[PDB]
Amino acid sequence: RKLAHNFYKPLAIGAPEPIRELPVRPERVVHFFPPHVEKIRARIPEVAKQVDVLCGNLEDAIPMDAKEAARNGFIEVVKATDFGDTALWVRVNALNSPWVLDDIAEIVAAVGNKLDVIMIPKVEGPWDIHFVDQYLALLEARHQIKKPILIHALLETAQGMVNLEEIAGASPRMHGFSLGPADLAASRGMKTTRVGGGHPFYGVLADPQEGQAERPFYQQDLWHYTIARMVDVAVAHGLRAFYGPFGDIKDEAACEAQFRNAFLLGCTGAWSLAPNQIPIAKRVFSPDVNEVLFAKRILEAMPDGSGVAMIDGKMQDDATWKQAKVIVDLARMIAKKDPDLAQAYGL
Amino acid sequence: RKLAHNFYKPLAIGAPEPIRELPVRPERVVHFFPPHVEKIRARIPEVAKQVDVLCGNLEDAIPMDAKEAARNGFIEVVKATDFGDTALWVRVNALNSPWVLDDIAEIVAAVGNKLDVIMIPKVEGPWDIHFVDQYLALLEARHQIKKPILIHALLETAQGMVNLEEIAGASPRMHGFSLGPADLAASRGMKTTRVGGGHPFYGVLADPQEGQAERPFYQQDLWHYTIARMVDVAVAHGLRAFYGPFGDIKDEAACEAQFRNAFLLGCTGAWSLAPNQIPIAKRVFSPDVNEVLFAKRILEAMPDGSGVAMIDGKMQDDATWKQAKVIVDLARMIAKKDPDLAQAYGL
Amino acid sequence: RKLAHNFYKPLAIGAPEPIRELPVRPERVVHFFPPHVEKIRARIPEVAKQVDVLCGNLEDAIPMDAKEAARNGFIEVVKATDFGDTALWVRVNALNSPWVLDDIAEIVAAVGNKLDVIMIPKVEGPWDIHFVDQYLALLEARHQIKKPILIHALLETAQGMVNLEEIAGASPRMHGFSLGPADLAASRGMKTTRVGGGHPFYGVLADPQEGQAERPFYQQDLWHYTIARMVDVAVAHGLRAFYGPFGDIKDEAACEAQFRNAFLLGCTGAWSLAPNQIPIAKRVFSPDVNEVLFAKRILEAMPDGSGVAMIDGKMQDDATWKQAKVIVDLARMIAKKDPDLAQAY
Amino acid sequence: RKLAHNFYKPLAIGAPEPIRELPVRPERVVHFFPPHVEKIRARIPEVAKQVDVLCGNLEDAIPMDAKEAARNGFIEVVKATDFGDTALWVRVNALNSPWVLDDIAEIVAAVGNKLDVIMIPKVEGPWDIHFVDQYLALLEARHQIKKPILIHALLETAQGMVNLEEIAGASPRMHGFSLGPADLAASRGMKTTRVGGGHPFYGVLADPQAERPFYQQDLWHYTIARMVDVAVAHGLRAFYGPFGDIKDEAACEAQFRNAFLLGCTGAWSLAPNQIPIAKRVFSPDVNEVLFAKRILEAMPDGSGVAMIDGKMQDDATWKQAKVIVDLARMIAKKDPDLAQAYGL
Amino acid sequence: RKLAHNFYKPLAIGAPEPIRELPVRPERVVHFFPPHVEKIRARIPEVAKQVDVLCGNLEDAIPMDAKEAARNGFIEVVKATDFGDTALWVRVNALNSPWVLDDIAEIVAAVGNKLDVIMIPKVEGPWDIHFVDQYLALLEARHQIKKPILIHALLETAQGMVNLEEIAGASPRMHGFSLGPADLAASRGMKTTRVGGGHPFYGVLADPQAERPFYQQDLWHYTIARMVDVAVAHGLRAFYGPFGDIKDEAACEAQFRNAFLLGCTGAWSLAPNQIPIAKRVFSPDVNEVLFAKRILEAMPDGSGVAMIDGKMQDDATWKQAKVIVDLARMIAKKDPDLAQAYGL
Ligand SMILES: CCC(=O)SCCNC(=O)CCNC(=O)[C@H](O)C(C)(C)COP(=O)(O)OP(=O)(O)OC[C@H]1O[C@@H](n2cnc3c(N)ncnc32)[C@H](O)[C@@H]1OP(=O)(O)O
Ligand SMILES: CCC(=O)SCCNC(=O)CCNC(=O)[C@H](O)C(C)(C)COP(=O)(O)OP(=O)(O)OC[C@H]1O[C@@H](n2cnc3c(N)ncnc32)[C@H](O)[C@@H]1OP(=O)(O)O
Ligand SMILES: CCC(=O)SCCNC(=O)CCNC(=O)[C@H](O)C(C)(C)COP(=O)(O)OP(=O)(O)OC[C@H]1O[C@@H](n2cnc3c(N)ncnc32)[C@H](O)[C@@H]1OP(=O)(O)O
Ligand SMILES: CCC(=O)SCCNC(=O)CCNC(=O)[C@H](O)C(C)(C)COP(=O)(O)OP(=O)(O)OC[C@H]1O[C@@H](n2cnc3c(N)ncnc32)[C@H](O)[C@@H]1OP(=O)(O)O
Ligand SMILES: CCC(=O)SCCNC(=O)CCNC(=O)[C@H](O)C(C)(C)COP(=O)(O)OP(=O)(O)OC[C@H]1O[C@@H](n2cnc3c(N)ncnc32)[C@H](O)[C@@H]1OP(=O)(O)O
Ligand SMILES: O=C([O-])C(=O)[O-]
Ligand SMILES: O=C([O-])C(=O)[O-]
Ligand SMILES: O=C([O-])C(=O)[O-]
Ligand SMILES: O=C([O-])C(=O)[O-]
Ligand SMILES: O=C([O-])C(=O)[O-]
Ligand SMILES: [Mg+2]
Ligand SMILES: [Mg+2]
Ligand SMILES: [Mg+2]
Ligand SMILES: [Mg+2]
Ligand SMILES: [Mg+2]
Repeated sequence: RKLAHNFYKPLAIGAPEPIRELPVRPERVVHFFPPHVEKIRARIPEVAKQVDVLCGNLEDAIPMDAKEAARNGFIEVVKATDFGDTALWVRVNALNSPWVLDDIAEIVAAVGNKLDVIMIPKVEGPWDIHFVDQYLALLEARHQIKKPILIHALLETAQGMVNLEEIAGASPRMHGFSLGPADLAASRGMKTTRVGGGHPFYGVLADPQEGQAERPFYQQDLWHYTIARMVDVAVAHGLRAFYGPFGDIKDEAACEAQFRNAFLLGCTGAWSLAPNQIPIAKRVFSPDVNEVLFAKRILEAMPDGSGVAMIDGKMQDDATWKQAKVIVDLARMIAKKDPDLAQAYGL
Repeated sequence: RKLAHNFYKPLAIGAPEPIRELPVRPERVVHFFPPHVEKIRARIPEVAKQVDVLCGNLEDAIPMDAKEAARNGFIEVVKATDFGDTALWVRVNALNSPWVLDDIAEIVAAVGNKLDVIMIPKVEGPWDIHFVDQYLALLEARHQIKKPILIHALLETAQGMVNLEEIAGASPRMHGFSLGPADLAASRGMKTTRVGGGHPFYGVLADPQEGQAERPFYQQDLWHYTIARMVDVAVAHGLRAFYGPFGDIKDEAACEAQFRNAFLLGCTGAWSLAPNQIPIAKRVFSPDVNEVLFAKRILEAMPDGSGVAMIDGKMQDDATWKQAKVIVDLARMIAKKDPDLAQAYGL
Repeated sequence: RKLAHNFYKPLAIGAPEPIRELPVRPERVVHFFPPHVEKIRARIPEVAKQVDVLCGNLEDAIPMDAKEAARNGFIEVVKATDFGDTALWVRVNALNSPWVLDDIAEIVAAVGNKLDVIMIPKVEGPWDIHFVDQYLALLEARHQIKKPILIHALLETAQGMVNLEEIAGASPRMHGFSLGPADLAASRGMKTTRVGGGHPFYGVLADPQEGQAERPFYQQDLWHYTIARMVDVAVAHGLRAFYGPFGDIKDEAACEAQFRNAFLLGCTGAWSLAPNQIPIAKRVFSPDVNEVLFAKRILEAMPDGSGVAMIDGKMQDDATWKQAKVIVDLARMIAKKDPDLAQAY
Repeated sequence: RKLAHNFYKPLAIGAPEPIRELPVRPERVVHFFPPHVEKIRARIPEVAKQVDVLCGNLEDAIPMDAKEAARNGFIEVVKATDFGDTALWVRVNALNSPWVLDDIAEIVAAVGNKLDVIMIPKVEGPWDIHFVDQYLALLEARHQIKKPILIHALLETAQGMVNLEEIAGASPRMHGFSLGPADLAASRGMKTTRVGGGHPFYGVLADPQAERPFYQQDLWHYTIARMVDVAVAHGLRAFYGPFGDIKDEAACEAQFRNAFLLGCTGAWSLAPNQIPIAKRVFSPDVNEVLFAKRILEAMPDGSGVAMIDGKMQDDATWKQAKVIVDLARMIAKKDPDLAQAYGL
Repeated sequence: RKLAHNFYKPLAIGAPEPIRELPVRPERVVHFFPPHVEKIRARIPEVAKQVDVLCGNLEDAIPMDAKEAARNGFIEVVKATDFGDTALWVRVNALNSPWVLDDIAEIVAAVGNKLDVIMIPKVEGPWDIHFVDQYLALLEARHQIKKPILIHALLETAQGMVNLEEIAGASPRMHGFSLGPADLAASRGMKTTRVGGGHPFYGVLADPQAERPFYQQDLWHYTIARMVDVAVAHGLRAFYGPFGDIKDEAACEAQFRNAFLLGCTGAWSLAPNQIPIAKRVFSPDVNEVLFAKRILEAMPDGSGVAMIDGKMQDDATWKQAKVIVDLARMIAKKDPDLAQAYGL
């Protein structure tokens, strides 16, 4: 790992100074779109208004022959639009691919000053970050980019999971991680073709019952370990953790349950793959109204944030005050964008 | 990490020789109390007789205007009391706080010889342990303290979780870890104000059954990964793992369930925050009666702990013998201290 | 770790060149047997035809006074048998035991060319692998063994769990890990005498219900973290992860459930401790017929594996194609060996 | 090592923000003095005028029965003296000693805002730094100290040498290292009672031909070379410590000059007579500066190639010249007598 | 590294408890001998009384057809000889060799209770130590060896040099290192066939003035310095190995003395004539001892400052004096002339 004094130095003469703190903004939903699709490209300004984060996709789900068209279409649509409060991301192709050199180079060259975050897929170790870091720096210097483009690592290989700490601390550009359950399941050899959510085969069988009686089967979460480890490593490095894609577009109930699990565990947001998933992500990664109301009571009960208090037979202290603050701070930020939430939150 | 031949050397001339083995004693319940509260302080010698471990608290839940009074109150009651077989701990203030230097110094000066374990909150890395170890050594030398004061690390930050191995191996003073789910939730940004236990928002949704409305929702353990990792790292380093606080004081059913989960995963004990939680912790972290009996039958079927056997259609061998021995060894040392459990097992 | 340019060098003059890739073969079931039992030994050649892997056991479950007999028994049944497609493993005694030196030396001497994998119990760190690697190499050189004997590490100590990465990367002999739930519980101090499976005491209690209706209690998986970590570390190092023993031989339903959880999480196979467990492991650690069918639909929807597609409301792309490929490739591989799975798949 | 974003955070609420860059100042000579000696103490403000750095000594060479007197003496003289451009250091007792807790606490409490650097003796590993860093932070917060007190590690154990990288990166307080050849020789078991300098027993015998030449070798080459690399790689400074033979000024100067050539910033003086030796040696030689100027002139933009007296110059030799000239320039503004000799 | 609480545990049930501290004894000379050569084997009990350490050699210099003869010869002479206070070592064959398994197993089985130290050649990393440590434990348990056989690592590969720290901390059996300049030169590709000592081609050419002076340099400075630091940091001892030029005793003494100065405990002797050279060189010089006694007498408690012969002394030089005088006492305890020479 790099020395702290060198960690914050630009990797190229003319490259912008590395940031010390991550930009604070709502990131409840990261909306993916295929930039090579004209009808979708046409409604981008409309969509951008309704999402915290917009992410152009160049990698998986983009057909091999459409790669160049996706890259160009992203550049085309970005040059045309003012995204305002909406964050702009892009997932370029893999580091071993014949498209990645031009993806990064041409995008930075054209719209580098509008690009907030670049997502790198199939990350396996800190060496991957080292390349992207130095490559971006040289491109930023060449094209006079005013602020550093951040790196978001898609967490979707067994290697990536094992090397998570090393990846997280590899660069000041690091923004966070997205769990990619599809590639990760394939890499691990998890015997499923689903993308997130539960699986009926994973459960605990109860002991034999009093008199022959049928045995309850309790489904378990496939992703507990993975999300928990991702959150810990990310947060410890000052980064953010995201749930990635939920593949079953039509099963909105399961999407919500999976999103909510991630939110509870400490994830900032999730991807949306279609318009229907957009309100699900925003609704889930906004704190529940009852959570906020009770949190406000904790903050009020201990105004200085120090000491002890009892609310409804539940003990409160300095720590629960900090828990409440996390919820309320987030709720406050969001309430500025959604009138109805502000009304519900009273913030 | 220090070399083995230096690891066991005292860090100050006149400081007592570092321990090679942790003291063997029941630690089923760690009872917290606020030392600045006269009404509670007056009953302390009475409470001490009913707990395996008594722990004064100077950190969170103590109002900032009562910090010095709490420190003084703790010292006062300790000086006046013979704790007998009851272990004495204290949770001092955080390493970044204006109270910590005096917390440790005054407690060692006045009652260092009575103090078994010091609990350090908000631990982030091995550097924290290094400071406390060297500080304790110099204070022990200063006051001719006869046995080393051990260090118990409160596990309640994201950095602490990630650096757990390095923390565990940083000192021969290390006693173990307590899970602090309130600060840990806040640190990770887990979206709850609860302190331990289940959450109705975290669960797995069953698949949609065509023609049926009900989709079972199976609640999941928020703390599986956390406790499992804590237990592995602690035990691998010869240390003990504990569950910390259960915040919902009145929900004794949920408290017992949370305590029992920790016990099953290998935790030695849990904190009690009020008298009602004392019998719960003692009951849970004492091996259950039929568990002991079946273990006793395993030890009988293989007197030397070597070979194979079947009991009730269940295969037994050297390893299940070791499993039984763990349960039976624990039952014995509790029975020596607890009269009611002495007869419930066999003594 | 050793340097890459030394990692693949033999540790003794005359020892065979280290493998670069793990041998590809079905390993759905690892059948354990006590080699000192003549009755069982006589049936071994028959049993071997039904299992992917046969593993002789010299360690736990073998009485002290039978250690020598078990070692000789294993050697003798191996000398007399052509196992064919069945892989041959042996679990020797622990590295601190008075039997391990002779276990490894005598087995290599007599049947080293027939032994595929040696299982080492109670592994604690990379130092354990370093000893076995170097000892095996000198024995291989001594008896001119033609291919490297692989090391399978039993994962059954807290130290082993914590040092898993180092153990995994310690030798080119590494084959994989088996979860040893019994010793691991005893090592951790998990308060149970059960060997795998659920425990009724481990669950999440629901919130107070309303008019104080009984509070639902949801049992949890004791082994989730353990198996998940084993799978990640193994696969990242190019190794395979296995569920070990399920101690309740009579409870076939709980056995199958435990086996299936391991399979879902990425485990390659499980142990069988008795013949009744053999078909359970083979059934579970083969992809379910419905899994394969939907997987085939995915592969068919975009044969080059590059693009996007919708199937039954579920979105598909390059990654789900790779998921399907994992399932289909394993399906075909087993089908060529397990006749029922050819027509069915 | 700590994470970068946490590395630069104060370790106590109210402690001053950790520095990102080391203060720039001449540090050619670090003058040691026993603060418990009244006659020395009385002469302190005069001696301070002619040294770059003044360092009070509480550790070795201070008798056990004088430890507290030394502590109080240091505090007394510091409170009463305006040191000006002279940096103020103190070498406290070892981390295992019965004096160190009070050494650090009482000095920080009384004169922390005047203390630039604290020297810790017999450092063995990063854990030592972690303790001092956290201790200082809490003391700094308690007494509202305005700037961070830096940590200078005495390199004088074999363990410290082996753990040099870990020590160097342990804290943003790190200032640098001093070689303590006496303790280091004893730690290693180097069979000499000398403190720095050469030893006639260390040398290479030529092949037979008559009379075989015996070439003396530098005992300290490896040690100083390693110290400089580790120090410089971490943005720290490396120092030669004491030269024990106070009277042998020729050998002192030779040892000092070796350290300076290898990259050391300065050396200790243990007596007034060593003061001008250190200042002379750790200031660039006049001919070194002159030739460096020739290089800077032949390379007005610092890039390209050139030839001076059969010696090839380029971007790198320009940087070498810049190191020389920049140092000469900084010293010149502090020393008028060197300004015209240098021509700066 | 292993955890501290497991580091000191026997690796086999029945193996003796690992040592916490190295045995204290003179180890100035490590005398090598080919145990297969009969006429040498008959003089062993005589030579044994004249050396601090006797080391049988089974590896390099022993021809292949004599490997088994060497092993058997070692066992035979050890069985018959009471070595008294002379240490008994054996250098077995390399870990990749067809001889090592039996070298270790048979020797432990036959004379394990007389064997103090086993030397492992061609060590490349901690994995080598791990194997030998575990192998020995299982052999010790089987044959009921009462005290642990220690491991001495021959430092003679580039990889060994680089992994020195990991090797040093790999086992409580570790005794120390010997520099093997022959294999190390071949391993590094140092362009010479000499075994230790100087080389006329390695030197520094002075600037033009007259004929330019050429100062020969020590090939082994870095190597020995690094070995000493790593060894001592882990509480181990460093040794110089073979000086291959048996007849050039002056060059041998010079090489040996360089090692002694840098901190090496002893050296190997390959022939009878090297025995007195090693014993002489690795015993403290009389003047070193006499001067070290004055420092100890000047500061009886080892605290404070003093002044002798214009040389300043303090706690640190007292410690240096202590290193020298302690060693002298041990040697004087079995050598009357040095006792009277040293005046103890
Ligand atoms: C598993 C590992 C991974 O890599 S997941 C990440 C990669 N995946 C993606 O980005 C997938 C994005 N989604 C899509 O491409 C489309 O949703 C696909 C799957 C092709 C479906 O196309 P289509 O059949 O037109 O959907 P539809 O009839 O339901 O759409 C209705 C209207 O919505 C639009 N729409 C659809 N998706 C998006 C989107 N991501 N962003 C913006 N608009 C979208 C459609 O174009 C359609 O628009 P309109 O009503 O016709 O104007
Ligand atoms: C979550 C993050 C954390 O840091 S948790 C760890 C820090 N927290 C603590 O230590 C909390 C300690 N507990 C307390 O201060 C009290 O229990 C609080 C929370 C204030 C509740 O007080 P109270 O409402 O009086 O409880 P209660 O009604 O159950 O009291 C019954 C009787 O027992 C006493 N009591 C109470 N707590 C303790 C205690 N910890 N130790 C000893 N005695 C205790 C009460 O004084 C009361 O006495 P009585 O019935 O009036 O004779
Ligand atoms: C938990 C920690 C660990 O170390 S577990 C790994 C170590 N344990 C083992 O290897 C256990 C091996 N298994 C056994 O010893 C037996 O199966 C035990 C468990 C004792 C049960 O014996 P039993 O009750 O007779 O089994 P069964 O009724 O099912 O016998 C049916 C026929 O099959 C035979 N059989 C039994 N076990 C095996 C075996 N492992 N391999 C091959 N054959 C086996 C029985 O002898 C019986 O034979 P048959 O019909 O009479 O010809
Ligand atoms: C080797 C391992 C280590 O720890 S070295 C670092 C620790 N040692 C030290 O700090 C040594 C400091 N020096 C001293 O104590 C003295 O210089 C000692 C060694 C005692 C020698 O005294 P002396 O013979 O009087 O020296 P000298 O002839 O050069 O003195 C001439 C006049 O100079 C004065 N002087 C001496 N040292 C200092 C000093 N460090 N700072 C200021 N003034 C000093 C002396 O007082 C002396 O005049 P006077 O007749 O002593 O009054
Ligand atoms: C360079 C890399 C390495 O591996 S060095 C470490 C391995 N080398 C060794 O151990 C070499 C040991 N030495 C020897 O074998 C001999 O000294 C060699 C070099 C072969 C020369 O033998 P030779 O010429 O017969 O010796 P010499 O005439 O000088 O001896 C006179 C009397 O001394 C004897 N001697 C000789 N060497 C030893 C010895 N190492 N130990 C005991 N005795 C030795 C000779 O036998 C001779 O005795 P005697 O007069 O016949 O009773
Ligand atoms: O790309 C992804 O997000 C995946 O593989 O799940
Ligand atoms: O301090 C604690 O125990 C916590 O935060 O849960
Ligand atoms: O040996 C085993 O497999 C175990 O202990 O579970
Ligand atoms: O203190 C010192 O500088 C020494 O020991 O050389
Ligand atoms: O074996 C040795 O000592 C050598 O190679 O120099
Ligand atoms: Mg993917
Ligand atoms: Mg807390
Ligand atoms: Mg086992
Ligand atoms: Mg010193
Ligand atoms: Mg050699």
